[PDB]
Amino acid sequence: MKRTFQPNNRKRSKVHGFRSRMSSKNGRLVLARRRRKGRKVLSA
Amino acid sequence: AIKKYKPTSNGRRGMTTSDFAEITTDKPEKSLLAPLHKKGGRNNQGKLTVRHQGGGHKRQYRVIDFKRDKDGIPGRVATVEYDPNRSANIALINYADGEKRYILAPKGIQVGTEIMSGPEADIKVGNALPLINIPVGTVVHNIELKPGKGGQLVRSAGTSAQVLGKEGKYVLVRLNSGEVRMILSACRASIGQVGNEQHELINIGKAGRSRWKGIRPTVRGSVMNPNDHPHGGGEGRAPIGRKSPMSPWGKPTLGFKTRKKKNKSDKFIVRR
Amino acid sequence: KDPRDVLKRPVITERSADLMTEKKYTFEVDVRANKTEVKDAVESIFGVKVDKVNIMNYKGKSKRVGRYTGMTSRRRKAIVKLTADSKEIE
RNA sequence: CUACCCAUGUCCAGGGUGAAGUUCAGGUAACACUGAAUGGAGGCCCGAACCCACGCACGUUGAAAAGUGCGGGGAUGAGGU
RNA sequence: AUGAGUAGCGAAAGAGGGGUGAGAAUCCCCUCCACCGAAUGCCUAAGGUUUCCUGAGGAAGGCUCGUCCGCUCAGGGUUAGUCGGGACCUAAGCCGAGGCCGAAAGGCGUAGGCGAUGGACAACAGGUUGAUAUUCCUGUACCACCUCCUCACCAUUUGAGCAAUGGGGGGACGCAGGAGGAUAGGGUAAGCGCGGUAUUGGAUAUCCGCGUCCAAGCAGUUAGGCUGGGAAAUAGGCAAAUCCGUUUCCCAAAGGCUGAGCUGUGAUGGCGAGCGCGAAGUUCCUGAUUCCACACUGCCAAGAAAAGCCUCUAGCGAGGUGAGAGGUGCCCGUACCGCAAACCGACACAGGUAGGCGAGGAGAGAAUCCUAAGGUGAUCGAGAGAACUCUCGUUAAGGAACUCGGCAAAAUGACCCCGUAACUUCGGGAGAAGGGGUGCUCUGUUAGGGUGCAAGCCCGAGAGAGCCGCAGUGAAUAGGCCCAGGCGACUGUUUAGCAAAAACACAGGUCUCUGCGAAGCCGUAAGGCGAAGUAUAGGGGCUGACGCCUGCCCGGU
Repeated sequence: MKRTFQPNNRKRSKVHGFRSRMSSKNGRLVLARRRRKGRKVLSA
Repeated sequence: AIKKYKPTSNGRRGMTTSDFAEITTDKPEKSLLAPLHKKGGRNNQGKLTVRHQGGGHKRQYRVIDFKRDKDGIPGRVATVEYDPNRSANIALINYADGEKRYILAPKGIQVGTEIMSGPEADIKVGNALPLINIPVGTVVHNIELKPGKGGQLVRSAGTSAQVLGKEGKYVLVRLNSGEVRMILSACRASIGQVGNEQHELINIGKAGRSRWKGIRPTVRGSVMNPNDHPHGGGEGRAPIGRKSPMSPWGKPTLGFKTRKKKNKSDKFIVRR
Repeated sequence: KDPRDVLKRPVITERSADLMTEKKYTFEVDVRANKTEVKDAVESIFGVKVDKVNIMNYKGKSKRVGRYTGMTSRRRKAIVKLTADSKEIE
């Protein structure tokens, strides 16, 4: 069974990276909610 | 000509290919090639906006000057080659200056013949002239429309066109499917046939051979479900429900003429 | 860069006391000191002619005591070999 | 993950089957033709890796939120990743 | 709590003897018997993040105890010029100065630069600890870069030399199929080395065991494959032209670029059966899926790019080119697992995981069956051998009566040889069917072939002889076939995870739209799909190869 989470770190941190979440206006709100909440692992 | 195949299996049953009697040599030289990203319909919106295309055998483009903008310099035919991307064989002539360019080989060219592209050239099968010097009753191809852009209209294999009249600033031209077109008289159109004359009657045979040519298959209208196509549904091979069979978008496709009625090219067209 | 600020501590192992008998000395340097610095550090400090320098860098061990989930800082060690007939150092 | 698609490398144990040609001999005014040898094309055949789920049996608070067992269909191209 | 000490204890061979310890079916030892071995074995990505190492600890974490460990404690463990990735290039795609003058945002447009699974490139062979090793060490090399220098040669204004973000060549490309050349490996075949001749009858050498080697680099040499060369002239390669490019003559083998290997070095070493030491260390045969190599030929679907490279001048130019010495050469990745008990699967879950290696005997086989190197006994057991359940094994007489139905199961299979119907689109159908001979020993180191110079090795055709059992591909394992019938022509694809087809696709037919800024599409503009295309082309609908065919109705829409 080719299960649904096949991890590959380059394919991860270029979708969900810090810079890849810094490539729109809507990318900043994703970090902005993530800052005003109080989360520790800010990006992925 | 056209070669048949005896049926070694049920695949090559009706399969006819060409014999490649014309194509002498197999090496397009490096100075004229070009890379081709295949597309299949998509570009930066990534959406399938042309159906039925994708992934044949990969290709490397052969750059052809349809312009024939070299003037007064005598050429000389050297090699006739294959060309994937279009229906016609192409000829690599060698000019006296060494500026190697491709052309479209007309029906009757051979290796080692001469072609002048100059504006006062002798009329012969393969030459390039402007339209004012060309007389009524000749066989014309590589017809262009805006003067000096490069060959536009009759360009694919097996085809030709014909001049009918020389008014002056306009030139009467008869195209394929009989359409008469007024054409600006400062256009440069070559003289001859276009030189396959058997690309139509190529019975493909397989489905794999006409995937290789960059076609992906075509699902019918009355097979898709009634949101994905406006013919479908029905409890089994149901007929054309809606009157006048519509496209997969909201247009009918039998007799529904689709030119802009207020097109800016009304003045140039006489018949259709 | 200032030479005495480059190093932090030597290394005391069985690998150390073996290689200290083999005319070469391990050193625990900080994370960003380049290899040509470490070579040029030792002659600027001790004047001892250096054969070559090799650099490792460890990673963080998962040490935990009680509840908390800390990780040890990385250590960038450096093996430095000396030339023949050069001055040994304690 | 998957559905197609884009550039890019990569893999497929062996055996069979034998066309288009080619050459020689014969044959014809000469091409048609004929026989040998050669040559080896095929969404060609049988069958592993490898894909793939048809047929039963087992499972079903299962080894497993879709499997294993005994066999099965493709396996040099509309192929597999 | 209940069910109840009831279901389950996650595929698999151990049993015994010593040792540890309070305690041990399990832990550690030795012994044999076990199991995989185109993988349950070695390397290495993806990822995992300390699990790897040694030393203690058993409260929990193991579907069980447990002295043990992938667990909990304190220590310890990865070393590079070279390859893996950077300072080398580039496609896909993306990011994108201006500009495209966008209900605010904002898709992002060339320039320019990211981005490798590609191209490019300098290094291997032997030891080594309880963990690293084309990095440490010992040997032996190269690679660019720099002269504190030493020798050379040439030249400082026709003045040697450099060679560019410019020009050109070259890098530079696919699929099948088959010789040829060489090689890892394999045989122990001969010869040699070392060890042993046994007590179960026999066998002193007529026997048995094990070992029968070595690169990179350098120097030569080479199977071959390519490619005509010379000389003049130039509307070109944005300028420049000696280089290309063409155009004319002159010669038709030479030359070049190329290279797998070969031999000499390397080796006055290092390995090496064996007891820190160390012998012989040859020849023959077999023979690739790797190498020459996309090299050749053939087919058609017409098979990336740019930079190292090499050359041309522009331009740079007073000290350079060549050689030798001396010298510099950075960051990451490096442990350990990697068909797995260290990853994805909630778990120490019978699943999945790209790539390189891939042993012998029979065999065409990477099939199968035991086996090598190497790895494993896998985490609940012992004891009666029960109804029942399942995977399995046999059944005399009977054969589809069973049943929705030959579902299931047996039956057939291998290679050689004989023989093959209807119909046929002449390709097939066909391996149709239907039967037959296969073992061992002797004529035989065979007829004959390969190989070699012979010597010897491999390949083993047919027969004659004869012995054997019921049998003779004795094991494993590799078609069940024949008659018709519709439906789909066909190989293909979907109902991941009920439903593989009679559905879709399909070649071909076919009516119609569409003259190039096509039509159609994305969707309110752009922009650059269609298409570096142009009616023998491209969207759309309708049917489904081929063969025979496609008639009537324009009133309503």
